Amino acid sequence: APSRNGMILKPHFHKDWQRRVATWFNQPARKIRRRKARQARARRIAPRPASGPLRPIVRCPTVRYHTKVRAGRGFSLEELRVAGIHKKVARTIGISVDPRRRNKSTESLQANVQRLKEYRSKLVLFPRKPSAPKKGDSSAEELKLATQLTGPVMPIRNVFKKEKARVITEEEKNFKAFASLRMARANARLFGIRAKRAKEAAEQDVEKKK
Amino acid sequence: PSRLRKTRKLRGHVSHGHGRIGKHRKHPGGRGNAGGMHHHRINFDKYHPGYFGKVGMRHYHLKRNQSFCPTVNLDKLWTLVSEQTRVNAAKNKTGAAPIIDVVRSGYYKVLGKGKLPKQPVIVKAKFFSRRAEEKIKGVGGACVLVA
RNA sequence: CGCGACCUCAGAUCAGACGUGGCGACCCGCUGAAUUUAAGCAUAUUAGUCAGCGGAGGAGAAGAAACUAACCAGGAUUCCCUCAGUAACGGCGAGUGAACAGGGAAGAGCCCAGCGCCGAAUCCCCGCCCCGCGGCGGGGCGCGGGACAUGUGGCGUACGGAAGACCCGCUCCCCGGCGCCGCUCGUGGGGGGCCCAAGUCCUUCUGAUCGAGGCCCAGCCCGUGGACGGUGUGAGGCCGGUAGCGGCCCCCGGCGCGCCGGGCCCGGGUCUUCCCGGAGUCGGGUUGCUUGGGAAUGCAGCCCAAAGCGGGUGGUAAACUCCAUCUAAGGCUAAAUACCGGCACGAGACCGAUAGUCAACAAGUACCGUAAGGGAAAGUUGAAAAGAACUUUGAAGAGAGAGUUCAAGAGGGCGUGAAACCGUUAAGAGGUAAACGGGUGGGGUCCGCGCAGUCCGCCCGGAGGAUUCAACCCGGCGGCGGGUCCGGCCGUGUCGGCGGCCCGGCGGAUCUUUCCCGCGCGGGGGACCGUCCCCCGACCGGCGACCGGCCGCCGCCGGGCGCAUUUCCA
RNA sequence: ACCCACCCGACCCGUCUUGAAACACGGACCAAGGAGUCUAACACGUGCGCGAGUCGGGGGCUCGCACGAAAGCCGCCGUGGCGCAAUGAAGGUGAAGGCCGGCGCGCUCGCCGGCCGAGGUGGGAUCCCGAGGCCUCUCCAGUCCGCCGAGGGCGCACCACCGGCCCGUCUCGCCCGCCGCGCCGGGGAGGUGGAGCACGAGCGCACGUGUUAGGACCCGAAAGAUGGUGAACUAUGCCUGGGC
RNA sequence: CGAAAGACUAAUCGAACCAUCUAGUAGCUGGUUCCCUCCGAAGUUUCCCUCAGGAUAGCUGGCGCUCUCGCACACGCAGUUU
RNA sequence: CGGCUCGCUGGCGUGAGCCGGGCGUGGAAUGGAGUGCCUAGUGGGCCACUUUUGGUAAGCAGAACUGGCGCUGCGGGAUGA
RNA sequence: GGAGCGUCGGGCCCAUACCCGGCCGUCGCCGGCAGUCGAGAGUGGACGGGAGCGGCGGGGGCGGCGCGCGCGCGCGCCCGCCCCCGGAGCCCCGCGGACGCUACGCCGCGACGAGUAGGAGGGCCGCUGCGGUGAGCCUUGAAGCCUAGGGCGCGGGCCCGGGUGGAGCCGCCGCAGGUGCAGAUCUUGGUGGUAGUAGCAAAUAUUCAAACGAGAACUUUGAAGGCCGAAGUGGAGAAGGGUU
RNA sequence: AAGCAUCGCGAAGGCCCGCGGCGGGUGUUGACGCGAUGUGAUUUCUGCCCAGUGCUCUGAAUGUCAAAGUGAAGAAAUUCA
RNA sequence: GAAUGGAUGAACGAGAUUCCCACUGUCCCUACCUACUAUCCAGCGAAACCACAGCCAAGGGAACGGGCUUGGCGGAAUCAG
RNA sequence: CACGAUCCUUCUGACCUUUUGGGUUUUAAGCAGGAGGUGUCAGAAAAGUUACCACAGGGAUAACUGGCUUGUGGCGGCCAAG
RNA sequence: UGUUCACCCACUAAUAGGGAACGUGAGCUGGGUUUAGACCGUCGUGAGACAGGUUAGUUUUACCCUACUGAUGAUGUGUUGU
Ligand SMILES: [Mg+2]
Ligand SMILES: [Mg+2]
Ligand SMILES: [Mg+2]
Ligand SMILES: [Mg+2]
Ligand SMILES: [Mg+2]
Ligand SMILES: [Mg+2]
Ligand SMILES: [Mg+2]
Ligand SMILES: [Mg+2]
Ligand SMILES: [Mg+2]
Ligand SMILES: [Mg+2]
Ligand SMILES: [Mg+2]
Ligand SMILES: [Mg+2]
Ligand SMILES: [Mg+2]
Ligand SMILES: [Mg+2]
Ligand SMILES: [Mg+2]
Ligand SMILES: [Mg+2]
Ligand SMILES: [Mg+2]
Ligand SMILES: [Mg+2]
Ligand SMILES: [Mg+2]
Ligand SMILES: [Mg+2]
Ligand SMILES: [Mg+2]
Ligand SMILES: [Mg+2]
Ligand SMILES: [Mg+2]
Ligand SMILES: [Mg+2]
Ligand SMILES: [Mg+2]
Ligand SMILES: [Mg+2]
Ligand SMILES: [Mg+2]
Ligand SMILES: [Mg+2]
Ligand SMILES: [Mg+2]
Ligand SMILES: [Mg+2]
Ligand SMILES: [Mg+2]
Ligand SMILES: [Mg+2]
Ligand SMILES: [Mg+2]
Ligand SMILES: [Mg+2]
Ligand SMILES: [Mg+2]
Ligand SMILES: [Mg+2]
Ligand SMILES: [Mg+2]
Ligand SMILES: [Mg+2]
Ligand SMILES: [Mg+2]
Ligand SMILES: [Mg+2]
Ligand SMILES: [Mg+2]
Ligand SMILES: [Mg+2]
Ligand SMILES: [Mg+2]
Ligand SMILES: [Mg+2]
Ligand SMILES: [Mg+2]
Ligand SMILES: [Mg+2]
Ligand SMILES: [Mg+2]
Ligand SMILES: [Mg+2]
Ligand SMILES: [Mg+2]
Ligand SMILES: [Mg+2]
Ligand SMILES: [Mg+2]
Ligand SMILES: [Mg+2]
Ligand SMILES: [Mg+2]
Ligand SMILES: [Mg+2]
Ligand SMILES: [Mg+2]
Ligand SMILES: [Mg+2]
Ligand SMILES: [Mg+2]
Ligand SMILES: [Mg+2]
Ligand SMILES: [Mg+2]
Ligand SMILES: [Mg+2]
Ligand SMILES: [Mg+2]
Ligand SMILES: [Mg+2]
Ligand SMILES: [Mg+2]
Ligand SMILES: [Mg+2]
Ligand SMILES: [Mg+2]
Ligand SMILES: [Mg+2]
Ligand SMILES: [Mg+2]
Ligand SMILES: [Mg+2]
Ligand SMILES: [Mg+2]
Ligand SMILES: [Mg+2]
Ligand SMILES: [Mg+2]
Ligand SMILES: [Mg+2]
Ligand SMILES: [Mg+2]
Ligand SMILES: [Mg+2]
Ligand SMILES: [Mg+2]
Ligand SMILES: [Mg+2]
Ligand SMILES: [Mg+2]
Ligand SMILES: [Mg+2]
Ligand SMILES: [Mg+2]
Repeated sequence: APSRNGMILKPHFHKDWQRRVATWFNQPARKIRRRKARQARARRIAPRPASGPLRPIVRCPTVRYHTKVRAGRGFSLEELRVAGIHKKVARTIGISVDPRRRNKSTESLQANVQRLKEYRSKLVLFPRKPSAPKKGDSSAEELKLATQLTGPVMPIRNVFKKEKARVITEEEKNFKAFASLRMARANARLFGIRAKRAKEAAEQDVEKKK
Repeated sequence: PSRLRKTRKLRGHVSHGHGRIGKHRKHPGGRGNAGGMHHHRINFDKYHPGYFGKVGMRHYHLKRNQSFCPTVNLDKLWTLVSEQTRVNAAKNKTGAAPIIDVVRSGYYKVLGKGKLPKQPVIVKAKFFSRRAEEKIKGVGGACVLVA
């Protein structure tokens, strides 16, 4: 029974919730377990990056996130092809590869290409035997580092470009932004019906002849 | 702290602060928000006017990120930039006016509340209000739409 | 009316395999209520929940888009945070109620059918040899059987693939064994075994001490060890342990090198010619259930029943139209995740024998019920049994002495031993049931006294005895306070050095790519601004932030001062 | 405080009840047990930290955890939450005004330069100014120190009122704008709806009270559902025996 | 199951027993544990398938805040009266 | 008193709203006021004076006004809400 | 000839009401005190010239704002001074300040004090466990238990003595709760009164002797008297029991 | 309870069980039978009522009556016939 | 009031009534006798129930008190009833 | 005095909004005002019976007694026309 | 006649009226009301109903206190008896 002003509120404790309460006394032991596991994998994959493979730069979907940039899942096939890395092989040198990524814009492609280029430059391929064949790097770049890379390999930093203080040309001052948006809105709204009226008018002009 | 709670003081007293005429029975109203329309009607219709009944349009698969459009007022537009843009300007003597990309700092619309200081600015934003535009023009600046 | 192929079907204690039940915390597949809420109740809710049935594994399920989206776009599953108590559902009431994006944990991707090419190039079982044999395997050799063309194997699967011509660059990957080397993170992987510091030192309590005091520095000794337990009380040093990149011994794992036996002639780009997708399935109607899914989210039965620039999706039914996006009707897949059952450990601001599990004990026991099922109570002598020899009364149970024990005023259901209740002993009372509140009195019990309690403390006066100083200086030490801020250290506000500025660093959407390095961007310089530090002078708050001299005062020690002082005592 | 005496007073507690010593119920006696809890959500109050921010989770980095499942740190420091902006069913829109001078006919309308910059009335703790006293051991001069202070001012917070601005909505009206001159877009005046603005007050944590959802202060039904055990009693059928 | 009494179905029958769902729900009985100190009610309102109950006003408490001046120098308010 | 504003109202004037000055105890008696949040219990009542409806009446039923009891002992009414 | 009734006197009796006083608490005082003069307070103090018994020659007001303990004064000698608390000696002392001052302390004046349901505050009230802390306590005796012993507190309670007991336990500051019982026809265990009471009454029956034996109404043997009266109180089985 | 009297059924049936079955009981049955009701030996009777509620018989001569199917317009959902 | 059966009816009934004969302690109206109890003892030995308890009259009171007020009064411990 | 909320339905209204990747058209959904009704009229959708009965409670409430009352019943006066 | 009440017969001196929880169920009885079985009538579609009739249908405990009835005793009087 409610009493004089409050939030008319609906708690969801009508099911047998105490049968399904999930406590969190694990979490410390969990965190430790995860960190132990993590340290094991690092030790197994000896001079490899603990991180895992190198992953692509990617824009977030939707108007909201839009401006940000993330790690993606793996490098697209078009990107690998441009870099000159055979798709089956890329996985063996520590390059993530999805083949589900389309590639719409050239701007995203080239930046990702640049990534793989950079990676190949700063990567130290050990030879299969200790007796060295082609590709495998020199024994100098080997002794100086069989080192792991702590943290994500070649990390992504969502970065901005500075603009120098301009002067504002008279034309720029002149721009009627708010108004411009409103117009554009209405043109989008009305584009379809305007087009229909035009089609009707053209039909009337042709109908006048016959 | 049980130590600090009430029931410690009520030891001894029979009814335990619930009165002996009407008792602390189990559920005298009805459980929860029962009786909004009958018998708790007054409460609901002098502290929650508008609870009952439908209104407006349904909208089935709403997704909030489409309608994402955070706002910033002119009031504190210069707060976006480091003071030394606002300082190196009101100086300089070129009539330069620095750029304030609003979208970088996490706002899409530039609304019109507040006095802007007499000091030109190029403001890059996704949308503007009418008044917010007019103010910037009067300061001696330029609105810049951006996708 | 034979004999022979195959096809479909039988029978065998035929040869050799497998399945059957259990457990069930977690997991998958069905099935599926009603108490309950709505203040009534029927839809709703409880709830796809309990009960029911099935099937698993160390995890399961899920999983490599017929996906999200509508962006400048993301890109298997699972898990956490968030989205969100939101969009939505709902006698639009009660109530219910997701997803995408974003950030993390983890991260792994693949294989068929088909379409095609390759003398079935494939598989299973026999039998003989060499190795290997406690997870039946390798190699060889058999006109030895069968499976298979109603389709086995290699290539190949939408990320495209195949086959060709010439551009390029060159040739290690796997397993069956047999060895051998480095014992390979809780800092020598796993298991097992056996080991490893220092007081029983002096006194003294005690039934017994692990107590109390002492012991070349809180006392002795060790301390990478002062966790815990045991031992006749409370123990770092009595014993087990504890600590330690401590030791030794076994076994086992895992990885490193060598030899052998086999397999294995395994690329990439560039141009051409070909090749390409899972049907009673989708989709539609429908009825029923289900969902937040609303003119149908998902799953069903029934009826209809496809296509191939098709098909699906694009959260309001439909037609027309452009766009976007996946490729369904076959399959495998570790990881983060779950875990009130199991085995084996660790811990606790929990409980402490009517508690905590039903169960600290011969507890799922005794006992009850035809049966399904129900289901208890019940811990403690003492350090040690030293558990009462012997005498005596009694048919004996029971006593009386004696004895053990620190104690039986601990005697085998025995630690402590409350209350109700009862026996007795002592005192006091007693015809209005008792008991009670207030007020006195009488009697008892002990408790404080006094064999004067005249209680002390200052100061003073007297008369007796008593040692040494106060006062005064001198020498030393220590402390206080003071200003001259006197001299120097110390720091606040200001000004001067632009002096640290590069020998002062960080920060910055300030600038410059005249610079440097790496690839218009990143890193580093280089300017600039903000902030933090040296040099000396001046003014001022001269601040408990300190030193040094000087002054004045105080105190202590040591000298002197012998008695009109000096305390003591009665 | 143990007992006894006497005078005066004095009915048995708990409870529901207008009313209990009640011919109302519970209660022979003693021991031990025994009932407002925890979680979540909200609200207001209070304490602390930071403040247009705040925040900590979740995760990660630091240890074999003796004490640690702590403590510390993190361009994760902020993905994100809450807050900093509302209002409309929605498409959407989105909180400034004044003054001065000039130019358009100042047209209480439209455009261009300068200055001030969150309006005003009343009331407001409090600050500020202050005529004037009031003396000083003398007659006057006369700086210093107060005490009071009539009278006048700036006026926090807060309240009341009047203006103003934003969003919805209506009524009436006249002008502007351009890549797209259009069933385009933008304004004005006056009403009226808003959980609005009008120089910010939140966020986190902790404690309290209250209200809920949960076993929900403790004990209490008659019922309802699911799955199982029974015809050794008894009901009735059948089979096979016995008896009068 | 009943030659019918709602009889009988293991001392149980107008729906057996056992376990679970289950701590089922109760506007209704009963109970609800120490001390002192200060304040101290209500049984009336409207609404309710409401009349042994809730809601809402009222009456209570708590926390406060804003001012006032016995600091020779007061405004406002009242279960009065004029 | 003096003056400004009006799109209201109007032969001129009204009426309202604004500024700017000029004037102080304006019946008795009493008392410090104002204001905002959280908020429990309660929502069976009964009794007496006077008024009063139903009823022959009632220790009956039902209203008004105040005061009681309920929540409250104490003196008196022997006894007693 | 009231101890009756009506009218009236004096006198006296006593409530928790009224008055005065004590003590406890609560509320209120812009309450006081971090160390100062001062009781209708209505000033204090430089400092300069000019001077001195002058003063400020204002109301039957009955008076407050001015007057008779001095202003200048006694000493040094008309001139100088009118001096310093490390010393005026103090009723006021501004040079420094409690015996007092855990400022959550201490102190002073008033007023007031019923209370169910209910609310709030304070508990050096009480229970159990944790972080701190008491160079705490304890076999030279902890907890618990008992006590016609001594005390404290309004009270919750607490402290001491004696006894018993035989191993652990407490004070303070914080934190935490499965934290306080007379009741619930409460739960479990124990004990009363009832009470040496109701009762040990269905189916005819016993008696004498001996034996054994500590002991005989009841065992056994003998004797006598009785019953069951072959549809048996006889002799055998079934089921059920399970060693009888 | 005998006796009386009604009713259904000729087996792909009546009546009835069952979650389901080319399932089962009556039924190893066939109207002198099986099933469903009433009344209640014998004797003697058993009147009237088919309006009501039941049950049943007939059925293109026919009001309504669903899903499908048929036509209709519509771009289609569709609506109308 | 007519197989919701009406009217009848020998035989039968631990069925329901009424009267008569006989018989009787059913009664007038009670008495006596027997057995087993109760009773007393030895031995053994429960329970229900219990706020405290236990003499009355009247009063008032929740309108019938053991307790309260005012009166009457009150004498251990028990036995069978 | 002569009348009626949410939800649903229906009608009317605007060159109105949405119908979700975009556009045209149907359709549907919105926004604003009427109407379809809840007479238990602040608004559930609802018939009996129980003597076979059950449970929670109630002296808030009947069926006795006892209280008050005494209309009615019973008993008794006054007055005095007869 | 279950009756209270009623009526009648008979006797009588008279066959007056009442109260005590409408005295009196651990005093009885249980005939009647007033469970369950059944019958009839009326009512009800029906289950069922009927201050309409009928028949069949468990009447517990005293040993406590008091009261009363009887029975031992009690304090006093030195003890004892008369
Ligand atoms: Mg990772
Ligand atoms: Mg109380
Ligand atoms: Mg309360
Ligand atoms: Mg109560
Ligand atoms: Mg209540
Ligand atoms: Mg009530
Ligand atoms: Mg199995
Ligand atoms: Mg309900
Ligand atoms: Mg309910
Ligand atoms: Mg119900
Ligand atoms: Mg559901
Ligand atoms: Mg289950
Ligand atoms: Mg799997
Ligand atoms: Mg697949
Ligand atoms: Mg996803
Ligand atoms: Mg949120
Ligand atoms: Mg649900
Ligand atoms: Mg093939
Ligand atoms: Mg030990
Ligand atoms: Mg030890
Ligand atoms: Mg050792
Ligand atoms: Mg559902
Ligand atoms: Mg659509
Ligand atoms: Mg799978
Ligand atoms: Mg025990
Ligand atoms: Mg026990
Ligand atoms: Mg136990
Ligand atoms: Mg115990
Ligand atoms: Mg025990
Ligand atoms: Mg014991
Ligand atoms: Mg014990
Ligand atoms: Mg002892
Ligand atoms: Mg002992
Ligand atoms: Mg013990
Ligand atoms: Mg003992
Ligand atoms: Mg005794
Ligand atoms: Mg005696
Ligand atoms: Mg009472
Ligand atoms: Mg009574
Ligand atoms: Mg009761
Ligand atoms: Mg009782
Ligand atoms: Mg207890
Ligand atoms: Mg707060
Ligand atoms: Mg609240
Ligand atoms: Mg609760
Ligand atoms: Mg229950
Ligand atoms: Mg039900
Ligand atoms: Mg019956
Ligand atoms: Mg409960
Ligand atoms: Mg109720
Ligand atoms: Mg009640
Ligand atoms: Mg009444
Ligand atoms: Mg009351
Ligand atoms: Mg009080
Ligand atoms: Mg011991
Ligand atoms: Mg606890
Ligand atoms: Mg108790
Ligand atoms: Mg006897
Ligand atoms: Mg015989
Ligand atoms: Mg025999
Ligand atoms: Mg026999
Ligand atoms: Mg018939
Ligand atoms: Mg007939
Ligand atoms: Mg008919
Ligand atoms: Mg008839
Ligand atoms: Mg008839
Ligand atoms: Mg009584
Ligand atoms: Mg489309
Ligand atoms: Mg009946
Ligand atoms: Mg009846
Ligand atoms: Mg009952
Ligand atoms: Mg009553
Ligand atoms: Mg009566
Ligand atoms: Mg009677
Ligand atoms: Mg009687
Ligand atoms: Mg009786
Ligand atoms: Mg009878
Ligand atoms: Mg009957
Ligand atoms: Mg007897």
